Amino acid sequence: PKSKRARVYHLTQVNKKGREAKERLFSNIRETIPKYQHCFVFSVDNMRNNYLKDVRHELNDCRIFFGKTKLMARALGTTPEEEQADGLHRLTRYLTGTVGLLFTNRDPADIESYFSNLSQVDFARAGTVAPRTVTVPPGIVYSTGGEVPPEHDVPVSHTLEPELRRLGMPVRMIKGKVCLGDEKGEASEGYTICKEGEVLDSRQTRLLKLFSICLSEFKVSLLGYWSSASGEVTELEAGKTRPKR
Amino acid sequence: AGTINKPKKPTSKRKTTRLRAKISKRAAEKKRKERKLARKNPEWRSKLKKDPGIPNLFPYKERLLQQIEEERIRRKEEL
Amino acid sequence: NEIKIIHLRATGGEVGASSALAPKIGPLGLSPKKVGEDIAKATADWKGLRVTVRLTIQNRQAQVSVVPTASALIIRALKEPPRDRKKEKNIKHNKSVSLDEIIEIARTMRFKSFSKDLKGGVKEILGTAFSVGCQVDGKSPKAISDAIEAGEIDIPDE
Amino acid sequence: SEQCGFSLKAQINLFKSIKPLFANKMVFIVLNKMDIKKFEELDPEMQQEIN
Amino acid sequence: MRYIHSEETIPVPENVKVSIKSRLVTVEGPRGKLQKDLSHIAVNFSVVKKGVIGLEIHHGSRKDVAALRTVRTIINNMIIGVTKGFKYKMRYVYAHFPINVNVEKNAETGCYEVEIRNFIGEKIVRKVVMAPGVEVEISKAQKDELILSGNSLEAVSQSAADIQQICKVRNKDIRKFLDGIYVSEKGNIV
Amino acid sequence: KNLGMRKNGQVWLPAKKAFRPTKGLTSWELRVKKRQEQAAMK
Amino acid sequence: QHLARLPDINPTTRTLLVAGFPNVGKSSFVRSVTRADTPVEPYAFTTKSLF
Amino acid sequence: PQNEYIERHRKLHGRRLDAEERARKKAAREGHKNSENAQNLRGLRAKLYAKQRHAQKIQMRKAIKQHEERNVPSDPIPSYLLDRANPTTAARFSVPIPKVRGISEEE
Amino acid sequence: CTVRIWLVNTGRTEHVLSGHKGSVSCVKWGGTDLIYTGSHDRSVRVWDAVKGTLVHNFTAHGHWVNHIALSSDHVLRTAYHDHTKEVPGTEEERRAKAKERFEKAAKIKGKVAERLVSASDDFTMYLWDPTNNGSKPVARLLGHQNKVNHVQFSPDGTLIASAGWDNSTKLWNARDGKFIKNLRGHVAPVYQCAWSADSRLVVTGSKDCTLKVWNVRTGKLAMDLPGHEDEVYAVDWAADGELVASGGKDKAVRTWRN
Amino acid sequence: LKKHQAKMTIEREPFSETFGPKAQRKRPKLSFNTVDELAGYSEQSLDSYHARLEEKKLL
RNA sequence: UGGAAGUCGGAAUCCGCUAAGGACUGUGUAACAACUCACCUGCCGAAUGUACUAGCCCUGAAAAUGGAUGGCGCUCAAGCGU
Ligand SMILES: [Mg+2]
Repeated sequence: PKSKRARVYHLTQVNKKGREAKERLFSNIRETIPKYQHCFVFSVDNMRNNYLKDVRHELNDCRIFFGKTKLMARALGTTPEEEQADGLHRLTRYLTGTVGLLFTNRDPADIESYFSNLSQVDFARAGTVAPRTVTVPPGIVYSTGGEVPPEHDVPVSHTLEPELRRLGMPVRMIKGKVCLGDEKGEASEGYTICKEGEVLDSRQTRLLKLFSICLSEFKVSLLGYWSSASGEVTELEAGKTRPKR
Repeated sequence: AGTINKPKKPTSKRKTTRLRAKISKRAAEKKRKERKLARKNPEWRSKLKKDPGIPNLFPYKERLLQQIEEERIRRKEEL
Repeated sequence: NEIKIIHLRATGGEVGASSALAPKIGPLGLSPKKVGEDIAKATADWKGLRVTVRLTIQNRQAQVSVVPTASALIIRALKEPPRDRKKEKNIKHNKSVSLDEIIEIARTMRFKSFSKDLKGGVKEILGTAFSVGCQVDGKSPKAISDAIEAGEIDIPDE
Repeated sequence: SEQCGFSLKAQINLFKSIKPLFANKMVFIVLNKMDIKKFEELDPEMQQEIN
Repeated sequence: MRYIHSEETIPVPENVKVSIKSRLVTVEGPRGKLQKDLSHIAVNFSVVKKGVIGLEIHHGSRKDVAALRTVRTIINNMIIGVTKGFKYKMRYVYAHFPINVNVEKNAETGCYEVEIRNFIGEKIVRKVVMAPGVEVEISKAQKDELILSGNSLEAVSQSAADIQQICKVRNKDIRKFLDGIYVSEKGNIV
Repeated sequence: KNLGMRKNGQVWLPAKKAFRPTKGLTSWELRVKKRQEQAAMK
Repeated sequence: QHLARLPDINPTTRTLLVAGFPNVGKSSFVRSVTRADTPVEPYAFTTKSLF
Repeated sequence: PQNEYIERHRKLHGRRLDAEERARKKAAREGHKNSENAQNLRGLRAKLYAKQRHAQKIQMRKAIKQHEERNVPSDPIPSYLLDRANPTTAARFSVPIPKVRGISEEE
Repeated sequence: CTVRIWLVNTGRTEHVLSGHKGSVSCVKWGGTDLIYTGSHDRSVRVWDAVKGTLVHNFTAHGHWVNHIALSSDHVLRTAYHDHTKEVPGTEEERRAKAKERFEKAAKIKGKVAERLVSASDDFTMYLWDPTNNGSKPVARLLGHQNKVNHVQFSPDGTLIASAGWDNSTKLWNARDGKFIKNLRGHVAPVYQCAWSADSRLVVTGSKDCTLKVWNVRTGKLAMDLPGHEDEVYAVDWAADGELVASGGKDKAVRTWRN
Repeated sequence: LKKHQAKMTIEREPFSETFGPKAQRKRPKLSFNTVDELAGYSEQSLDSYHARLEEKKLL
């Protein structure tokens, strides 16, 4: 096969991880297992998940693992022969999709209360349902796209105009300002980014993120926890509903 | 290029006797010169060439290595 | 009654830090002379050092504060001789600072640190000091960081 | 109005320093930004210095 | 290496009729009817499943096996054209001289015709004739926009390319003279 | 409908699969066994 | 390239030379009185060449 | 126009609406174009192209080797001779060239 | 680009002098506890060494500063040791003898004023009096046709000797910096020069494998010293004038006597 | 000195650090130190420019 | 440095949180912002990637009247290897 795509060589500092990262994750989980009384499994599905840094900073006494799902499952032990502790294989059935492990010494009611009172407004990802209709008004395009009043808003940067055109907004540059149609807002209707009830695609979510419009929330759903003293797993509300494997 | 619509002068593949004889003489002179240079060559050469070995995709390379171990052990026991 | 927060970089003991600040605080109704005077009064502790100044603006008056940064704290703890900024340039911070002072700087910077403990905080301060170019205890901050990992040096907890 | 980021004293000192270049020439000091601050609103000793 | 058997599958929607005879593929749907002659490519067509068309190559080389993906994509594009259609939105922009675009339909030939005037003040009238089956309309929602819609993706995209290439700026700095008609959006009618 | 964006803008293009004309000749478990045997041989 | 983009200044003609500190309205005055396209921005040293 | 007027025009009005995608498509076509140039150029132009491509390949391989090996004077001279451009500096009374080609008197 | 001050007893750095943009090629320590540095950034700097602070910065040279020399280096090298071959009994008497030798060598018009000559790669020297003239040089020493490698005051402070890459050693007045005479005879660039204790003779060691002893009052080649098989890198004359030591690329020390 | 001034200036400042996209030159080289010296220098320069002009006109 | 916040430069290039993220790969700003790459996670699904070697093919330099595998012509050959 002489006709082939030429692989780019990256002259960058960070290399691929490989098997040693998997072994390090194995060792970290197997060394944090005996130190903690409870192990929660939590799910964050179709979310940006950059607030897990804030979650880790708030729960400084706890250990949070957010690695590969199958790697964490093999670290815990899928079968009772290979499990590290008594009953962790009963916890491994929750590990499907985007999951995380939470080793803690706090009270389970305290953990549930914290993750029930945790509230955060986050940008929507593709596939979510739009809660409301967003429309950029005609005229000068501002930074927020009409969410705040234009008197309190600032004009959008002129470097975003090719990106808006690529994402589908029919904007144009007038004397250094990005405008939708005419500078006086004539001969052009407003641009509807999304409609209510419409499943958002990545183009629409990128437009909403560039206009700083948040249409989702960051929720951490606890599926179930394992106690070292009892040796059994307790099923929670999201655990009874979510599929298992 | 506009080769199809306006081709240029063809390149003849028909040889001439003079060029054939000259090429044969130069080939003979070159092989004699290579023999002389190989004789006079001061480049180091090993007594035993580097053998490439057994290919990895040969499915019985493991059994060949077993046979080599067994033969060397038998030769050491006999000697 | 809206509160606005403006972060800028200023040199201690200089009034000219308002030169790049006046075009944006002018429409806000702030007097650049008194803003620079307040900035100099807040940064009189930090003479000759590039520090971060926070301005809190509400009802057209500004309250000044100095946000502590690891680089400024390390350079202040180096205790270099006083110098003229305009005449003496291309200096190097090559003096020595003690590990106890490093731990105190880490305790000061704990409000910004995301690390779990003072060991990680002291290691961050040691990395910042290594970037600055100074020595710790007459040795390299990288070497002392490696010693803290290997366990020869004990960092107190809290 | 000193919204340029530089003091009126600094502006007058710059004018006095570059005054020797203005020999055999025609000098007009234009006070700009009169919509912000008028000349009558100044300190009278500033006004005396400009005068 | 000659591969003994290779195959591809094309699903067909419920409201779509496909008829293949002598590698002449006819696809009919709600929006119309399209034809394509694929007799230049060696392929065996079959009905492997209800609503699935199978494409087979026997004792073919890597090139012959790879051609089946192109055949699959071509037939899928015909199916998408007769089901949802194809739509290209173009924008014309100008600095000083406003570009005048007039769209008419020739009654004798049945094709649309686009006339472009005042391109950078030029006195010539540019005339571009669309492929049959392609409709051009001046948009009313947006400013200075044409919409080209049809069932044939190749015809729609080629008509857009002809309109784009007829307004070429010559012997001027293209960093400074930004005038022209460009394809701004590609998608489906439905 | 498709949620991701295609780089060249041809949104009608189907979700293509990898061009593997030799797909299906050998199974995964047999290849794992051959991996183990080749590692031991090496 | 810089010489090709240099402006043409006649040194022996009628000339109004505008000078001062940054951010005092020099480019605004020149834009008001002439047709020259010099930028007006609130930061210092917006104008980095002779216009 | 004066000073950086093309940059000012790019700030005020942008570029052509198809410039980014056409540049991306041309950069994507560079591989086919380079293969076509390698297989279709003729004569001295082809020879210079092949030599200059050989030089590019050698330089690229050196750069890749240096990026792999990122994670791993000779003669004693005094202080006043340091940081200067110094030479590398590497019975039978025979000359270096004992025998050359003889020249006949008609030559 | 730094100069570090060490305490010898503890090995600890007391001050770091930084501010140079190039390598600091030469450092001297005067008797007023001022440290003089010359660097490859075309600069000669004076520092107060008690405070570790920059007092003066001269940027008159056009290329690398190769060497600097003080008017009192001969007595600062030897302290209280002199021709009497006897030392004072106590440390206070030794320090007083060293201070009075330094003051006698450094008096200019009745006051102690150290003079500094800087030899650079811009084919020139500069003469500085920071006490009386400050940042204005006393004179610019011109006349070398190539880079000047070494420069040295005479022990009596009346003459300045400079060795150049133009195969020559030149003599200058140490007061006003005017050119006096040229010592010609080397055929390769002259690397080092050294004065005798009585300021009659200067020995120059060059790249041409030789040392040459010059009588400066007659301006003539007094003695020629061949014997080195390669280039000469270091030349010293003893403080009592008994011996001359030379060393270089031939890996052997050569001591020369009368 | 004249045979080496050009090489000396190039060694002191290379061409790429003087003008171009990667230039680091911030302070120019001036034949005057003060404003009074600049005024006198400009007057002498105008006189010399004029005198060269009449000499070229006469030639 | 007038300004320089990874991205005009010079030199250093460490630590935390880590699943992983360079004292930064490019676009960008006056400077910021913003975007992007390295790296990581989720979806999918079974074979791939790099570098060399051997065959055949193209290029690897050509002038001047119109012409030559001997000519027609030949393409799973009427070419090449056995
Ligand atoms: Mg301005």
